[PDB]
Amino acid sequence: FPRVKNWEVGSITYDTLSAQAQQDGPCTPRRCLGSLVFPRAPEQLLSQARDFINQYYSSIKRSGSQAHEQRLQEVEAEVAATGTYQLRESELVFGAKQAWRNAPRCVGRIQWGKLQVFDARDCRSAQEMFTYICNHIKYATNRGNLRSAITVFPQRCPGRGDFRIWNSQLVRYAGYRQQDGSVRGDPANVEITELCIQHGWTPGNGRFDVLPLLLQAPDEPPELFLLPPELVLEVPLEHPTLEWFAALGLRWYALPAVSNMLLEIGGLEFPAAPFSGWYMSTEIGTRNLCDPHRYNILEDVAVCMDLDTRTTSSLWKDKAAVEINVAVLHSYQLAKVTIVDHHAATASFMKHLENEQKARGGCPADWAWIVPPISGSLTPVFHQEMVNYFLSPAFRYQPDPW
Amino acid sequence: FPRVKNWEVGSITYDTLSAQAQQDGPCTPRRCLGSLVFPRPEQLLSQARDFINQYYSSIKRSGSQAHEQRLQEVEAEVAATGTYQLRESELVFGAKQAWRNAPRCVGRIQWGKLQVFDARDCRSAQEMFTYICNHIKYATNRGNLRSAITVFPQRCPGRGDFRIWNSQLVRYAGYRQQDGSVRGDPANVEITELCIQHGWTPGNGRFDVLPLLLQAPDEPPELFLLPPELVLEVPLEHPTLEWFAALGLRWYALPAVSNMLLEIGGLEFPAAPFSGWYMSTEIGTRNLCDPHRYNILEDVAVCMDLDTRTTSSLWKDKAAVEINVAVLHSYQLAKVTIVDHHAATASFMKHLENEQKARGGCPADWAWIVPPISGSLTPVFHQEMVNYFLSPAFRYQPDPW
Ligand code: HEM
Ligand code: HEM
Ligand SMILES: Cc1cc(N)nc(CCCN2CCN(C)CC2)c1
Ligand SMILES: Cc1cc(N)nc(CCCN2CCN(C)CC2)c1
Ligand SMILES: C[C@H](O)[C@H](O)[C@H]1CNc2nc(N)[nH]c(=O)c2N1
Ligand SMILES: C[C@H](O)[C@H](O)[C@H]1CNc2nc(N)[nH]c(=O)c2N1
Ligand SMILES: [Cl-]
Ligand SMILES: [Cl-]
Ligand SMILES: [Gd]
Ligand SMILES: [Gd]
Ligand SMILES: [Zn+2]
Repeated sequence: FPRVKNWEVGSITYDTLSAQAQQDGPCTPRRCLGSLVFPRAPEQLLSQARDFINQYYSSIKRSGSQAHEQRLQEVEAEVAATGTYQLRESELVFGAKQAWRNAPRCVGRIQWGKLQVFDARDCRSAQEMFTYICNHIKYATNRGNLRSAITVFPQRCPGRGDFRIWNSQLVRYAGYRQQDGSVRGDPANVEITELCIQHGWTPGNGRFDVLPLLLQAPDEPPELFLLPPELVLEVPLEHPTLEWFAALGLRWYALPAVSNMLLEIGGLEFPAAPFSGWYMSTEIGTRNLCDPHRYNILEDVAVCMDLDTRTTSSLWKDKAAVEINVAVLHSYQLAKVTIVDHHAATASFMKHLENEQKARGGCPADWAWIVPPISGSLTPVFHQEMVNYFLSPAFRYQPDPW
Repeated sequence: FPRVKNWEVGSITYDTLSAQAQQDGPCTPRRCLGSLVFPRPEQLLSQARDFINQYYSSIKRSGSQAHEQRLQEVEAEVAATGTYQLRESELVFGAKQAWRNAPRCVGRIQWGKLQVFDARDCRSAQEMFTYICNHIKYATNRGNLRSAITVFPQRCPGRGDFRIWNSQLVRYAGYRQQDGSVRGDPANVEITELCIQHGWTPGNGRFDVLPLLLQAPDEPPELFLLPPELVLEVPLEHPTLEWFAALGLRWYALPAVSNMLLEIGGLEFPAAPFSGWYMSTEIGTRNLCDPHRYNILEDVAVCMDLDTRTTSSLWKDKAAVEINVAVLHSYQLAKVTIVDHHAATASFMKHLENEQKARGGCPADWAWIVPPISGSLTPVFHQEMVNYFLSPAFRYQPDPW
């Protein structure tokens, strides 16, 4: 079992939980590929099902009881009879929480037990799908006191196509290829913008235009649905002492809601199961606004700050990024929208690792995604060695449906 | 062949060089251990043969006379003596390759410019000290630093090793108290009490340069006191925060690692110090601000009158940036070579491109190439990397006590 050191304190633990990792990752003893963003039959369905059922019955202090073996035989009979099986409602709640608990690139997992699970497995159409989604956004936003939630749409099954949300998040800003070479709005979203237009959306031409939703019912082309503006809570960005910062016209939205990942529970697959929490400020301040391939505002802010941008050693990039993050935090706090800074988030992740060490003997964590993109070694996770592996239930990436 | 993408630009390459990985890393399909710092008879000919072909292809002299010739003498030298000796040029070439192959080094754009001091006829701790002193004075060069490595004799059976007990050639002391805690550098508490054990009269300050403990084969170590005028140091001030000078902070000019083992063509040099110049985050961010190092972050923030009562004021981030500003400013004012993390990472991206065309890839350790402040503001953050182990190499090694 791997030995893990914390270099700030001197602590040493052993991740015995990793030895239970079932699915494989991209590394070998030849070469480590940890830094890559996207690394990647009835009896095999059965073995995954059996394991998750074991997991659930372990969690309810009923391992090896009547009910436990009853459910095991029940599932196999249903796989033999139908090729698949159905989760009970409590099993679904537990599986959705474990999937979050198990996600190695999430720093906010101290919250994994507090998750509101909406069961939309009866969903019938794209129109019902949209109504479920609007209710999700409304509950999670909660006027700025954000609540963690996931809505689970019907599972993959033989004979019918998948439900899919084509959008990568429920809230995204348009990216319009410009007259010259530039992009207006969010360059990360040029493709989905083009698909929405191709599917009859009338584009805008601002930098923060909220995209419509493309929703796919089984064996249907996607359908366009506009989000009511009063559903999408946004935060204008201002800076507590740089009064010109407001004149940049920057905004960001309250709700981070990932909508293109696949939820896996006991071999069953839910290709449509959007989940949401609340932001950590560096995702907005550092990545979304300062990435050269995103809004790329860093130089314009530094010039406005009167910094000397002709030489790297003045650290003008670092200084302007810090104030952009201050602005994000101040603005969300002013608007009373939940937000966590990278210092508080990494410190609560440290409690999560200690909680998880006692509970399960380890915790899967992807160091490069856990450590914030600014001020890395100022946070305690920097000095924590970590073991990255795949547990199930899980949220996995999947191909775009176009 | 691993697909490698740059997410800033969208470019793709393939790492065909990863195929040659001699030693195996710590990762398995089951789990990744990339974030761990240190992981937990005639087959000398295989590694020697392979290194010789490496030398001769590099000089465009594969499959010719001198190449054929040199393959035989290494064959006969081992047959007679059980080991072999490197030609001076090969020792040079193998030292530059080990640097070139170091996955955690972001300064490798410089790998071709390395001064190799051959101390292989060393015979006592006294000779060591004079070698190490020539190196230090040459590498320091009055603040215009020059990369350098001194190579002491190769290990051989039945006889002890040459070992430098200090982790670097310049280290500040770390002193315990009537209450346990540390004055000076906490990273050096162990060697500090080793030096005191072997007779060094300890100082009282937070920046006392330690004495050297040099160890010739089969004789216990011997204290050596560096000439104070040979240890170039930079007092730390800030361009606009006039009180910063008063904090009394300093750092030394020469980063010179003296505890790693150099392996070339199957030969092992447990004592082979190498030196370059600092990247400024090493001093300003890790050495001065790590909680287990000098841990000065709150003291600077108090002096800047920052709100240390809430983490969301980002007072830690602001104080850290100014500490790095003070490091860069002080080193440049003193005309001592230093490079900031933006310049350094941008040169590394050029290194990657050079290495792609020349060797088909480059072993890089993402967690160590990305700087410890402002990570995603540098281009290496957005570059996928592949980590693997090529020879010649620098490796870590046990402590000689
Ligand atoms: C409640 C507060 C939460 C915080 C502060 C938080 C924070 C984060 C951050 C900073 C990342 C890295 C994302 C990036 O850099 O792009 C991440 C990734 C992730 N989070 Fe969390 N998260 C929260 C809630 C949730 C919830 C409720 C779920 C699922 C039920 C979840 C599942 C995931 C997954 C699957 C990823 C990796 C997906 C990806 O971005 O590639 N998170 N989280
Ligand atoms: C010339 C300017 C150089 C710069 C700016 C530089 C910079 C760095 C930095 C920032 C690290 C990260 C280590 C840490 O964060 O603790 C590193 C590691 C390393 N460097 Fe370089 N370096 C230089 C020259 C050299 C030379 C000349 C050699 C050997 C001949 C070398 C060999 C290594 C090795 C083996 C490591 C990883 C092992 C370790 O120290 O932990 N470097 N370097
Ligand atoms: C639920 C949740 C909360 C949070 N605070 N953050 C996230 C991640 C945002 C998605 N990321 C965007 C960039 N990248 C393409 C990977 C996907 C999710
Ligand atoms: C040659 C060189 C140049 C440079 N600029 N930096 C270094 C790294 C200094 C040692 N570090 C900190 C201690 N750590 C255990 C080993 C790595 C080396
Ligand atoms: C190439 C590199 O792995 C990539 O840019 C990663 C690095 N770490 C990250 N970490 C987080 N949290 N989010 C990211 O998007 C990334 N991107
Ligand atoms: C735990 C973690 O792997 C460890 O602190 C590493 C991370 N990255 C690093 N990167 C550099 N350059 N130097 C270091 O000492 C470390 N430490
Ligand atoms: Cl986002
Ligand atoms: Cl150092
Ligand atoms: Gd102002
Ligand atoms: Gd004052
Ligand atoms: Zn790995």
